[PDB]
Amino acid sequence: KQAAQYYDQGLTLIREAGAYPKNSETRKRKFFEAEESFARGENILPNHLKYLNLYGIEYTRVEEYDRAFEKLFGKVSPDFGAGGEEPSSNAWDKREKVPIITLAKGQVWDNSKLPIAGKVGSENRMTLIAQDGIQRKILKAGAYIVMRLEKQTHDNPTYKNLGRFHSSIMPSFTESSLGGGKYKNDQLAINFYKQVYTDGNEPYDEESTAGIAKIYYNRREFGKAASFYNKIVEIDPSSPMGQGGLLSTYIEMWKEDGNPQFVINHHRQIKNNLEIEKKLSLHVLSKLASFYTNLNKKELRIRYNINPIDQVSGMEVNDNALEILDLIYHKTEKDPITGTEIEGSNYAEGYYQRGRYFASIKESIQARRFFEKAATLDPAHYLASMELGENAIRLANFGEADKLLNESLKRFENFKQSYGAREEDETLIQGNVGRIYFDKARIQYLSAAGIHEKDKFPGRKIYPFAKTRSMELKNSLEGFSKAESVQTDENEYTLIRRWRTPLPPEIQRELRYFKGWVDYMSGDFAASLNEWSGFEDEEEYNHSTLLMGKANAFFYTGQYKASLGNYLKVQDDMEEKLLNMGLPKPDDPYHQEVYQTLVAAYNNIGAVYEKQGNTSEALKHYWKAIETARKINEVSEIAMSNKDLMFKKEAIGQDPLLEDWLSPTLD
Repeated sequence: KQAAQYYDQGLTLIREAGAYPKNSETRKRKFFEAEESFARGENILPNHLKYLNLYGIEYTRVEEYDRAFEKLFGKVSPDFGAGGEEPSSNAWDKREKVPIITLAKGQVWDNSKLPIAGKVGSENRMTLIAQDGIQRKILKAGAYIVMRLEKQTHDNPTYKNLGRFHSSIMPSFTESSLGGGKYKNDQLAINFYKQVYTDGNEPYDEESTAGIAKIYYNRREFGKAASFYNKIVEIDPSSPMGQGGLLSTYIEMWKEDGNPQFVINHHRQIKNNLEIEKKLSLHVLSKLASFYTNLNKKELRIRYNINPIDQVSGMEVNDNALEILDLIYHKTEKDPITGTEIEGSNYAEGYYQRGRYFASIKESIQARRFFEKAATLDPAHYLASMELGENAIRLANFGEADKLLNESLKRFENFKQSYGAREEDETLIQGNVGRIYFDKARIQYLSAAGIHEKDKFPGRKIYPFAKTRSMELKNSLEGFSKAESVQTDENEYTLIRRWRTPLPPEIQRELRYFKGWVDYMSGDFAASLNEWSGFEDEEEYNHSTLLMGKANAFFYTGQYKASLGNYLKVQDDMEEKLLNMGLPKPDDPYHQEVYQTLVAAYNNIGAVYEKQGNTSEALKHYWKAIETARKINEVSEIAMSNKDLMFKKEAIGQDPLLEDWLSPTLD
C-alpha cells in the first residue's frame, strides 16, 4: 500500500532516532518526521491496527513510553486515575483489570471527531466510558481504542502488545528516579494477556502463555515461569517457544544451584527426540552456548550422574558449544513482534558467546576477533569490551587494557537505563561491573609490583622490600575494595541489583591472594597469614606459591614448625616434577620456575633447621640450594651467606636469610 510506504518510513525514523540521546535536537526532529509520515499514511488508511501496534513497539524500544501508549492505547481526557478527585486505583500503574470501553450513550464512531491537525473537527468530539462510569474525551485513537470502538473487534496482537508494554523491565520504564513507574503494572499486563484466551477467542494462544511466564521469569519465580512454559508444551510438544522458554528457565535455576541435570537432559530431549534445536531462538541458542562454555564437564558422571557423551547424537559436552554457536551464525530470525529479521552473522551476543568459547579453549587470537566483532555490532556490549581489556592484560598491554576497561565502564553507564528492551540484555544485566574494577586494580597492582609491558622470571622473583614499592601496592587495595563494593551497592537500579551475579570463585581466590601479597611485600607477614588462611581446603595444601608464601610468613612470625611443613611439601612436589623433565634448561621458563622454587625451599628448610639447632641439616640444605642454583647457571647469594656466616654471626638471635621472593600471581 501507499499508506504502508509512509507508515514504514516513520518506523525507520523511530529506529534511527534511537541512536541519539533523549532531549537531543536530532532525536526530536526524527520523531516529528516519523509522525508526519504516520499522518500521511493515516490520511490514506486511518485506524490501522498493525501500524498502530508497530509504532507502539518501536517507541517502547527507544524508551518513548508516552508516545508508545498514545499508539498502543490512545489519549483520553481525563486519563485513567488522572482526573480531579478520581481514585488512584484507576491509574495505569495501580489498576488490575483491563478497561472495558464503550462509546457514550447514543454515540457512533466518526473519524472527524478526532482532534487531528488537518481534521479541524467540531467542538463536540467523542466520549468513551469504561466499567468505572467515568466519561473521558477521546483525543487520540490508539490501537486499543480503534479495536473496541471503531472496528468493534477483539485484536489479540493489540492485547499481547499491551501485555508486553505494561510488563516491561527497563529501568527508565520502572524507576521513579528516571520518570518511570506510570505504566508499570504486572497484574494489568497478565490481564491483557488473559483477554486473548476469552474475549479474543483463542484459549491456547502460546504467545499469551509465554507472556505471563516471562512476567514470573523476570520476577525470578522460575517455578511459576516453568508451569506456564510447561502449559504450552502440554498442548504442543514441538513448540520452540514453550521448549525454549523451559530451557531458558532451567538455565537460570542451574546458575542458582549448580545442577545441570535439567538443562542437559532437556536439551537432549529437545534435540534428539523433538528435532527443534534449529527452531530455538537466537537468544535461547546463545544461552545454551553460554551454558556449555561455563559447565563443569568433569563433574557430570560422578557428581550429577549424567553421561558426558550423548546416546542418540554421540557428542561430548565440549562439542555442543561449538555446534550451537555455529547454528547461531547461519540462522536467520524474523522478530515475532515486529517481523524484522536478524541475520546470525550480525548477531552481537552470538559473537560474544563465540569469543567466550574460544577463550575457554585457549584460542586467544580467535577469541579477540569475536569479542571485537560483538563490541562493534552492539555499542552497548560492555562485557565484550571487558573481555577485550582482559585479553590485553594477558598480553601485558596495560595502556590498551585500561582504555578498553574505561570503554566498558562508559558502555554500562550509557545503556543500563534501557536494560530489558532486548532479550540479549540479560547478558548485560547479569554481568558484574565490579569485575571491570577488579581488572583495573589488577593493572594498578602489577604496575606497583614492577610488572610492565616489557616483563611479558625473573619478573615474578619479587623480594619483600623498598619504600616507594610498598606505597603503590597499598593504594591499589582501594580498587580491589570498589570491586567488592559493587556487588553490595544498594544505589543501583532494582533490575540490575536483583540479577547481578556475584564475583566468580576464580576472581575471589585471586582477590585474597593479591591482598595477602600486598601484606607480605609490606612486611605484614601475620596479616598475610590471616588473609591466606581463608584459602580453600583443596588449594591450601596444593599451590606451591601459596605454600611458599605461607611458610615464609610462618618463619617470620616464629612458627618454624609450621613453615617446615609447607617447605617440605613444596620440596616433594618440585622433586616429583623434576622426574618428568630431563636436562635443566635456563632459557626455558618452566625450568626457571621449578629450579628457582626448589632453591628457595632448600635454603628455607636449612634456615628452619638452623633456628632449631640442627647445624648439620642446616649446612646440608644451604649446600643443596647452592648446587641446585648452579644447575640453572645461577647463584643463591642468600644460601652462600647462610653457609659462610653459620659460625660468624655478629648479634644474638641473628637469623639466617630466607629466599623469600614471591610471585605476584597464583599462576
